[PDB]
Amino acid sequence: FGMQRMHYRNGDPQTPFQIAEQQIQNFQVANWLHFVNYNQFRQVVIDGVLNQVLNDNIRNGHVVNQLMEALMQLSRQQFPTMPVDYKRSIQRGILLLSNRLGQLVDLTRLLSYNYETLMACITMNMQHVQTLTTEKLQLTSVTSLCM
Amino acid sequence: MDVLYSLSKTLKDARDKIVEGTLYSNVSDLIQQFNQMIITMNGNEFQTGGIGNLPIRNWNFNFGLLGTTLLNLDANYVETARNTIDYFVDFVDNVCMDEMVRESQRNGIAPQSDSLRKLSAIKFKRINFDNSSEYIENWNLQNRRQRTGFTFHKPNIFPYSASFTLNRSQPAHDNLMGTMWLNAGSEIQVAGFDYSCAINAPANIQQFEHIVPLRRVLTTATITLLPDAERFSFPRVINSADGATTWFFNPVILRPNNVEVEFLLNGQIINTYQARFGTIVARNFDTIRLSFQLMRPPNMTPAVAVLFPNAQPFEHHATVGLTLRIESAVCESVLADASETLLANVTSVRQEYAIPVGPVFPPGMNWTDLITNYSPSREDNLQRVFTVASIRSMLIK
Amino acid sequence: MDVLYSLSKTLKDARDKIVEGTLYSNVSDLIQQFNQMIITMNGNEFQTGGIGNLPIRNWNFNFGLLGTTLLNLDANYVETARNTIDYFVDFVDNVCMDEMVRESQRNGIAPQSDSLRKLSAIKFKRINFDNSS
Amino acid sequence: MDVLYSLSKTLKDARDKIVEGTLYSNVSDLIQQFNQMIITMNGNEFQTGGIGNLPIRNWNFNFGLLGTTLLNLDANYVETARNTIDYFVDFVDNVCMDEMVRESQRNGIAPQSDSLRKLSAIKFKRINFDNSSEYIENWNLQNRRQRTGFTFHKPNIFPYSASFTLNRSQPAHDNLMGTMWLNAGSEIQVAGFDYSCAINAPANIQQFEHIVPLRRVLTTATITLLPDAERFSFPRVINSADGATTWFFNPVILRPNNVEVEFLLNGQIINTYQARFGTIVARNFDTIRLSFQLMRPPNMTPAVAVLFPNAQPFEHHATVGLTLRIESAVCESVLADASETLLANVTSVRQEYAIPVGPVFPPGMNWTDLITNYSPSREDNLQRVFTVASIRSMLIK
Amino acid sequence: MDVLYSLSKTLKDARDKIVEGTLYSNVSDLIQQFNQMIITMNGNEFQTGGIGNLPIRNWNFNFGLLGTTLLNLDANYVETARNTIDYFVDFVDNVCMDEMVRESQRNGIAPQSDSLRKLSAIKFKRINFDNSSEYIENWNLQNRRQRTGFTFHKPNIFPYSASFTLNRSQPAHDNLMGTMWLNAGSEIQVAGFDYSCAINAPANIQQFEHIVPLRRVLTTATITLLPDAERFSFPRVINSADGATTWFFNPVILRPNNVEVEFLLNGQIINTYQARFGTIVARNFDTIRLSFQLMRPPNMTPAVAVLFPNAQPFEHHATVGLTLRIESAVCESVLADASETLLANVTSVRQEYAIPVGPVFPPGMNWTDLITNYSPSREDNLQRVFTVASIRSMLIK
Amino acid sequence: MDVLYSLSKTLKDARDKIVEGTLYSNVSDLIQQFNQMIITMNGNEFQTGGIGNLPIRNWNFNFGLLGTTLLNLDANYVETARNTIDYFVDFVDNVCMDEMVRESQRNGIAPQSDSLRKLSAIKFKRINFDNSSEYIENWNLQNRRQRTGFTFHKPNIFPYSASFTLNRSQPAHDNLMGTMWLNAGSEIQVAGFDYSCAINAPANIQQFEHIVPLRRVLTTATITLLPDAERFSFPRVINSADGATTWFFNPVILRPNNVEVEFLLNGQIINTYQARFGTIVARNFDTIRLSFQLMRPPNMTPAVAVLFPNAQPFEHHATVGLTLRIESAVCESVLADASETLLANVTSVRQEYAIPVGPVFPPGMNWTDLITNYSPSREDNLQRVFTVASIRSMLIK
Ligand SMILES: [Zn+2]
Repeated sequence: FGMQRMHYRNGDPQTPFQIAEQQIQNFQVANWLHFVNYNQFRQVVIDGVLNQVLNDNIRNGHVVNQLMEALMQLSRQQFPTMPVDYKRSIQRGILLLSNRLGQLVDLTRLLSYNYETLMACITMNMQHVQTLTTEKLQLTSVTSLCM
Repeated sequence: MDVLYSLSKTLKDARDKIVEGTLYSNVSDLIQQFNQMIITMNGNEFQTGGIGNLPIRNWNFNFGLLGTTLLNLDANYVETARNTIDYFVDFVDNVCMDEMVRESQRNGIAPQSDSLRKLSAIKFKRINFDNSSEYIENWNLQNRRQRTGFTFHKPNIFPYSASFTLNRSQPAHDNLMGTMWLNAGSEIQVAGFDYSCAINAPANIQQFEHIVPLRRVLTTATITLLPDAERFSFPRVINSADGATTWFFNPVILRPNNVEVEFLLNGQIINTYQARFGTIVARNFDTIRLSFQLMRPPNMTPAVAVLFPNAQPFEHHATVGLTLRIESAVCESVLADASETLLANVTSVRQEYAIPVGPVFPPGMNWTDLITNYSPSREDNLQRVFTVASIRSMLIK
Repeated sequence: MDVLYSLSKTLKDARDKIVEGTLYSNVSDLIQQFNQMIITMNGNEFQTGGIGNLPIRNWNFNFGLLGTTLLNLDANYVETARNTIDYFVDFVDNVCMDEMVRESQRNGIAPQSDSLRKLSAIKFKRINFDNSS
Repeated sequence: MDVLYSLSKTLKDARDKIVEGTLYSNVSDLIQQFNQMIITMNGNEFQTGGIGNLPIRNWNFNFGLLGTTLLNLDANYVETARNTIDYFVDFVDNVCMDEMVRESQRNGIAPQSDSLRKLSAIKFKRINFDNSSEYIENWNLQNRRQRTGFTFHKPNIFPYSASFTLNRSQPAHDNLMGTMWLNAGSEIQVAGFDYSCAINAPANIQQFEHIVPLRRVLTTATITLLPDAERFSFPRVINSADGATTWFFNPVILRPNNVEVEFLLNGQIINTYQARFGTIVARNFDTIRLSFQLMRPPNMTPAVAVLFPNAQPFEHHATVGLTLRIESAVCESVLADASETLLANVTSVRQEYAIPVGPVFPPGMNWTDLITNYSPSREDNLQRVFTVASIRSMLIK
Repeated sequence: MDVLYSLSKTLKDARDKIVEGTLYSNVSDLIQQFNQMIITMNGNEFQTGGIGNLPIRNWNFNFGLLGTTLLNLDANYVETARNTIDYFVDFVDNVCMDEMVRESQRNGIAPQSDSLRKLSAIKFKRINFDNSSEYIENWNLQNRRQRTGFTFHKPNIFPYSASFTLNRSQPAHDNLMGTMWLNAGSEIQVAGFDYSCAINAPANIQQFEHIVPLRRVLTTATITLLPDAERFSFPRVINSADGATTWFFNPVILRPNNVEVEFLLNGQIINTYQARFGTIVARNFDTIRLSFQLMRPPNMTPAVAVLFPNAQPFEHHATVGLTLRIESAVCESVLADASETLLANVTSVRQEYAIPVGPVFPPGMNWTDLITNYSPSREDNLQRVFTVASIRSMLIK
Repeated sequence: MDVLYSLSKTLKDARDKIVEGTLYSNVSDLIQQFNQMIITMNGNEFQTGGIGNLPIRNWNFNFGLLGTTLLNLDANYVETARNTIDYFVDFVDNVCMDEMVRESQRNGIAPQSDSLRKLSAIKFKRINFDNSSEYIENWNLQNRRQRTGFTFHKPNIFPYSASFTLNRSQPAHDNLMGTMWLNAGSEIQVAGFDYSCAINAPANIQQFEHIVPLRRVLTTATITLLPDAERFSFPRVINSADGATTWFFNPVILRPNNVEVEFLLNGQIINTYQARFGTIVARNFDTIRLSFQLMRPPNMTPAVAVLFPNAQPFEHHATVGLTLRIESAVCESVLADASETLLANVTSVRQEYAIPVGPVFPPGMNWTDLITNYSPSREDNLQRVFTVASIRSMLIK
């Protein structure tokens, strides 16, 4: 949108999605930036077991219908000051993903079901706390899952 | 304003649908609305009250979402949601009382309180829910300039008025002629009298007329017409016009002859009815014109003929009257009626917190003084306050 | 007769539930009804009025479906639906005034106007919605 | 309606900005608007006229785009555009005359002609341009229910009225008392008289009063008040009330004593001025209440004392008057005034084409008959026709 | 002429849009016009003045272009442009005063000064900018023979005239009949009198008439008509026709009976109004014909009957008058009015520099002498000078 | 001050140019201005009100930019911009009412409110837009000491005054001489009288004179001169100088002989006119000097000769008067007039919020008291408040 890049001053309670939300007056993008930051688990018991669950819109693939619109919206942003060589390579790389709507609506429809079915067999509480070490994710593996 | 109704609609449904033991699929779409209320409202802070004896309270929202993982709701899930609903329903009471108490003269249709001005941002528009009530539907149709309509049962369209008119008089007050009337609520009782009983009138017929103009245009009314004024039927003593002396009125009652009721709109006769009593309709009108006449009976038994002599001492005075009553009608502006209590909720808030007299409304919210001079500046304020009083009635009776 | 109530029930709910900024899951079942109205009504043509001073109007339905892909409804989605509702709500006024004005003596419980006799086919029965009044 | 103003705005600018020799960057954004008019309008066909003597014409649009490749415009580029503008400006004249001539009674704010109903589709909405005029800005603010305002210079708010009132009379007409007035345009001249010159009044003071109600509420007026009615100052003979006889009025003029002018709104005193002449203001009012009194002078020279005897023959009658005049005010409904010619354009079209009398407007567009009964059904028609007359005045004077 | 307006339009916009701190995209198209002024004007040299006391000045243009590389304008960019604007705005003042002061009789619509003849070459045509003012738009429509129109508020269409006419007279001057009038500005006050009060007239009715021809044809006028001439209402002494003796006029005033106002065009009745006062319209006319009559009142009280005897001594003379006033109208030639000051700018230049009387205009620019003989040779000069005075009013008030 | 006009100019254009369906190139330069407003205004916070009954409000700006990527604007783009404009246009109303209500005596041309002092930093100077209005152009020319000018229609230059002067008197009040006048608004009506009708004057000629000084220097006026004072033409009774007794004045009216009107500037005669009625001009003046004389007519018919005897009882008094009226003029200081409503907006704010009397302006903003003592300390305050009232009139009528 031609905005100036921001500095974060690594300290606030506000994530970069949370700052970039009331900064943009676009409906198609700020509908998506409002889901993604208030996207968290829900703490509630069944049968004596406290478990962590999610929204309805991830349990079906309905939130991906907004990720389409928002990603598609900016696939036409003329990108001011950007060189047109690097501009066309990044606007076409988004349509690698936005043109796959029906296959990602069903992928997050399957991911939520396998998480839902396997958590029936949990006996201890699903207590949530930040672990000292961390299992590492590579975003190369996510692009390999999506495409 | 549209998001203040949308807060109250899904707090009413949250106390009704989230009950113990119910199936989860019954409330699967309400919880997606109720969680999306909370996400919008967190982090904000509000302030209500300050005028009169209405106390100042500060509001702050930091709540957690509801669980979406049970099959049947249990008593843990109900009791953890009731202590969230009870904080919101206390917030909406103090915003609705903050708005029914304030008024402006330039543009009364705009929000006046500090909290309702802050809720009118585009940040809070995602709380918007269905608008199915009568007053919030007419709030939206009238905001786009489309035709609206409110349905009333016995609407208070007439201001209180009880007076008379003497078309023939003298200081002795023993040979009089004219009409008397009572206009109050939704009922007209007019009665014409003549002491001589048309002994010297041409063809022994005396003509009467009574014209009542309205303040707003009514549509599709159901009107009951009966040929007697029961209020002007007994002997009474009445003061003079300037309160100097008193005069006596001893009636006997004939039947009304040649009755014509007309229903006018910009001087054009829309409907007319000639000697037709009972229930009648009136499709579009703003002026009622009653017409009726007294006729001396040409044949009289000896018990009747003593009552009406030719000479001056008239001890039994002739009287002819009618009675009209509006049962139900459809207007376009807000009014008061006999079924709903929206006027009583507005005055009870102002009387309780000792609110000073402002620039628009009459002192004490007097309905006789408010329908008498029913200006377009008072109409925009009265709709804005009856609509807020309708939102508060869903949560707190 | 049963499908004339079912046209008016989901035009009343369409002006109430399809508002700006609302969540899509609030209106996810109304739009499946409102799209399925339009599919049944396209290609047909009607004619109301003719008695007294009631004027003769001709009706023709060629509309497009509504979108089912947003998360929160915006002002494009509302303003493209209001100019479809306002044509149907003008059609139902002129069918209801055409029927309140006519009468018969043999069997008065049957429909009398030309448009309401045509709506009583089994082609139009899929518009049927709840009957709660 | 919004796209009818947008056709006339960019035909006015096309005759002004597309001139010979001008630089191309001066008109680089107008040509993108003017080409995008043509693309929307091609293939359509229209029909205007049909009522009265207004002839029927058929319109058909098949034009080509303008060139966007010169640096300075030459005489080929101007002369190929003038023969496209001259066809559109003839089309807009016949749509504006087709709409100023028609009227309705149910909903007068809707378009009535066949061409303007067809221009209100969403196909034609891309012709929409800026809305910067006074009447098209108040057309849009009032369509969303926001507060509007029209600024007038000497507004025709008073209907024509010239009459009198006798508070004391006899058939000889030689000892009279009362007021006389002229209300016309934006000027009030009231004058009170007393033939006896308060010789038997209590404390030799006679009280007068004159109350003028308005039809619409005015805002922020500038009013000139002068202590003489120059029209009721000379000897004249006046007929009686029922036209039976005539009576004579020979004035001499004292100064007005104890003048109070009040400016009412729903019976509440907004402003008041006591013995203050010159220029005054009035921020919000709908009723003017003039009050002034005659006082017999206690000391008189011998030339004055002969004029006012104690006995019955009064040959010189006392007179006290005022004069009020509204210079400029701000109303919310449309009116007529002394600066702009929007009323004159409407009547001149109806008189030229011999248009029959319809259901709403008075015969001959009589302004005295139209401001007397200024109903809300006539207000919606009068705004719809003054706004179309304002669009036509940009192209064709 | 078209390029003299185009110099003043982009010097007015250069002082308004080139301000400190503004964004560059607000002025990105003005600077391309202002730089392209300078390129055309460099190398040329001019000479103004020479007539009367107007001094001779020589003009020479050697300036540099403006920078087109900032994002927000700073105080260096403003102060380097103000010392270029202030030399051009001094040049345009001395060309406009050089043209308002000169006149010709053969073809007055051509430029007369030496500088404006030199600006009419095709070298200078690229300075041409938009022509959006009222006088420069009517300069171009009338130059191609298309229909124009100027809108006025109270136009000075009547020359000053105050006289009378005696239809019955004798050297004693005690039994007279006729009319009196004042025509001045945009107002007609005519009053007819009869000393005998129609005692010997047939059916006691005396007919009056007053016909006023105009100089130019007016269109869509708004006219106020009131039934009293307040100027001919008091006792006065008037000289005779040849200034020999004086005669006395003591009026009493009846109401005007049977009033008919007609609006003629080439002898054809366009509009007519019969006993209709207040505001009226007149769509197309060039001659006003007033008609009104005096009627002796058939019934008179004893106070009235003494005023009008049968014999010769008439001490109270009857008088009937009218009053007409044009509020606003649309003409096609230029005139003077009450709102704009274009006549005052022309005479103030000629009076200041002591300019000799030329062949066309009256001495001292007398408007009464100029509208009396308003020849087509004076019309072409008067439009050429009011248009130059309108260009100078944009820069220098 | 310059940035307060620049906020209101691009909020007026944002409601006019950002409409539904318009092409993006029509608004491509406004959005670059409107986005650059928002960037400057974010993070700041303001506070208005506090004096009188004007409430205290706090302002806080945290908004997002507008999109710059569409080809035709849709209803999402309009409705997301209207809820940003409606917060700014509420902010500018409360800054303009905060400044029209305050005043100072040392340097009134400086900003007085807390918000307008904060907007005068160099941080806020990048919001500056074009300055094309009349009052903001004269605000900038006068701030650099260049010559300014305001154009008025009937300017209120004369304070209200109605009095007389007796050059010959006695306690009987039957042989008097002097002048009477009314100066009110923009109109002078002077009338001189002589009871003896110059029977003993040298050469039977009585000389009159009336000198009116102005408060500010007017330039290029258009003046109408008519040879009758219609206000001093009827019989009236007038009090004495100290209010002791009353005296009688019964006029008959001759024509004014040898009229000379002079237009002075520092005692120098700029213009003069001798027996020339109708419309006249006056290029530069600050003092009007009227001169006229009464001449006894040498020849009289027998109806006239009875009116003027040689002895003492004079029952018909001679009267000679004039009438002057300024139609339009150009001043350099601000004034009030009959066309624009800038005085009415200032007083209506002060009357509504019950503002106490400060050190500069008269109580109640009385224009007769303000033009009487029109000091240079009041001139700097009156220009500062009329300019703020002109900014508020663009957004809120
Ligand atoms: Zn005027």
